[PDB]
Amino acid sequence: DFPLANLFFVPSEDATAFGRRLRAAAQQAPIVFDTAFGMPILLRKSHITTAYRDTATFSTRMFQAGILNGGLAAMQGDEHARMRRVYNMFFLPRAVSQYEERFVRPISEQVVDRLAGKPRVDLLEDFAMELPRRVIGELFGFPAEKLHETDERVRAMLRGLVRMHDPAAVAESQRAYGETLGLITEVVERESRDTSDTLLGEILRTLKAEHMDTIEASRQIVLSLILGGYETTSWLVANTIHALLAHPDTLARVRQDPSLLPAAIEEGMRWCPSIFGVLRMVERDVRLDDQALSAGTVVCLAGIAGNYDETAYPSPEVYDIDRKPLPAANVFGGGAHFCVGAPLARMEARVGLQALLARFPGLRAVPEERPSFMYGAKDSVAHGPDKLPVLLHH
Ligand code: HEM
Ligand SMILES: CC(=O)[C@H]1CC[C@H]2[C@@H]3CCC4=CC(=O)CC[C@]4(C)[C@H]3CC[C@]12C
Repeated sequence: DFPLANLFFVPSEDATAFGRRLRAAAQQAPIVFDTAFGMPILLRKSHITTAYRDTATFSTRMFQAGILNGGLAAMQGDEHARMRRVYNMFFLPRAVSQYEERFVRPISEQVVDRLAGKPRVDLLEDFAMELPRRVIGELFGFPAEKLHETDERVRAMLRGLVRMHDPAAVAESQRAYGETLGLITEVVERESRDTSDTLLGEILRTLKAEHMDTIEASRQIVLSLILGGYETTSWLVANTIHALLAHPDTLARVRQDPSLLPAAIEEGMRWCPSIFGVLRMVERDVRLDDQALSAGTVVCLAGIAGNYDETAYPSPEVYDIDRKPLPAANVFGGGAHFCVGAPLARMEARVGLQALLARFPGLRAVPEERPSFMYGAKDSVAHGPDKLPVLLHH
């Protein structure tokens, strides 16, 4: 029914190639069948907006088939709303700013410290991944190093959530989750005791108060903070750094005026998104204009296909932090499932980049070796760089 295409697993040293490829496809067809994901990809903005809104027709029930079953993302309707309110409490604005003061800022300074005394580093492994890892460590009360040991299992878990029709990816996802459950069980057990003094402890306490603290619910809260809070957040920071490093005049301006960091992050999400969109399951035969989707089909909403719509964002290939209005983020999903941790991720990007920019006025990309970009970078489910080598000193 749909044209076939390979939208995602395509390397380039041009960070805009991904955004431009999706926009190009959207001009050819509203829906394409991706040969690597093995599912229809919705590219048309009105179709995506409809899909996000009509949750009875476009559900997240595909997540009942894999490792997210039992967690928030797999829930629908009232069960979802009820668990969502619980999660919501911990990402309210005041809670976020409490995290910023009490640990994101000190951790950021510590991470930057470890970069001192070296002439060159890779800001991907040594910053973008380090900072979110240590934040989750703080929320768990467990050493960041412990999470670092899970990197490969974490990425294996995520790959199967996207390519959920691929038996090898799904099996490795399930197996990786099994190989991480000892860890997850240890963390849950510790912070579920009355002696817990961690944010995770407070969350488990809240689930307990609502009589929702089943083994699976508690494990899924930890799983989401790892998959989202650590791995997925890393790529947002990485892409924001690449955008600044690639545009040294904008980087200098941001260093001179760190109040611009929110605009740098948002434009970065338009210009170099780390995620394409979301998955939904079609619950009933539906037609979207001339396109028909059959009940039971799993689809991807590629909300980022509009990031490079020139009629919406002129000169879309230009990383312009001064755009008015600032682009609406498409990397957090939509509808009732819109990412609940996004406020934490956005704050970490700002607070970490501030600490970095202030400490190294000489910060610049190593002008030799260029980052290579693709969806699937480093075996992730992100579009991001393979490395971000910089020079820190003049
Ligand atoms: C740059 C960082 C992040 C990005 C781009 C991101 C992206 C996403 C996306 C695309 C979804 C699917 C939404 C949908 O189906 O509409 C999602 C959901 C979710 N994420 Fe985030 N994530 C990030 C960080 C985080 C963090 C830090 C946490 C935990 C603190 C988190 C926890 C969750 C949860 C629990 C869901 C399920 C929400 C629901 O179904 O209602 N994520 N995220
Ligand atoms: C529910 C949950 O833990 C969240 C936190 C991290 C999220 C994911 C983050 C990565 C992401 C990229 C996509 O394109 C599909 C949705 C996914 C695969 C998200 C699904 C749900 C996740 C796994």
